[PDB]
Amino acid sequence: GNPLVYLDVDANGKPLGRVVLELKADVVPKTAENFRALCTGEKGFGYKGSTFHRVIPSFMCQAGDFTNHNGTGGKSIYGSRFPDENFTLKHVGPGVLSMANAGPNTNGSQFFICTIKTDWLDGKHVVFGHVIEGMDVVKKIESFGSKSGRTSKKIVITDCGQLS
Ligand SMILES: CCN1Cc2cc3c(cc2NCCC1=O)OCO3
Ligand SMILES: O=C(O)CN1C(=O)[C@@H]2[C@@H]3CC[C@@H](C3)[C@@H]2C1=O
Repeated sequence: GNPLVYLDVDANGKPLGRVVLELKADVVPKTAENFRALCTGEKGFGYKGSTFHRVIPSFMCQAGDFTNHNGTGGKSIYGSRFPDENFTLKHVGPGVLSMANAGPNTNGSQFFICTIKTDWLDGKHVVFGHVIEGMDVVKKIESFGSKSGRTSKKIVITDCGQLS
């Protein structure tokens, strides 16, 4: 019942590989549907050709600001922002897919993939999926990050979509 979506990612134009994500529509259907639709681009906008703007090694890889490309932008398929659906899923370890926000009830399109357990975020960021394959691709993305979050190469989602 849960969608599988994919991100194909490159660094300075050179392909890194494919990340496949399960979206937990069974637990957070509104939040899963937002991410799913932004991967397909079927509302006329989405993640295709946007960047991972903030990458911090031993923490997470953040992306999804397709409007401003600096982490101050992005929007949902519902409107500019939508409520925190629930906090049932937890930041249990590497590969967890969660929503970036600017406080309670400010979910747009920005998201992050954890490269460690980020349990401090539990109850503050809505977890809505995890990495099914391509965690080696996430580590490659991670390697181009820095402690400050600034990336050493331009990391781009060159293509994305839905597998099932
Ligand atoms: C809160 C301002 N703003 C943009 C935005 C920026 C973010 C974020 C979520 C959003 N929400 C979508 C629309 C919106 O209202 O997570 C971290 O940076
Ligand atoms: O984008 C922002 O302005 C704040 N922001 C981040 O820098 C990342 C890490 C800290 C919380 C989660 C993970 C995500 C987020 O919302």
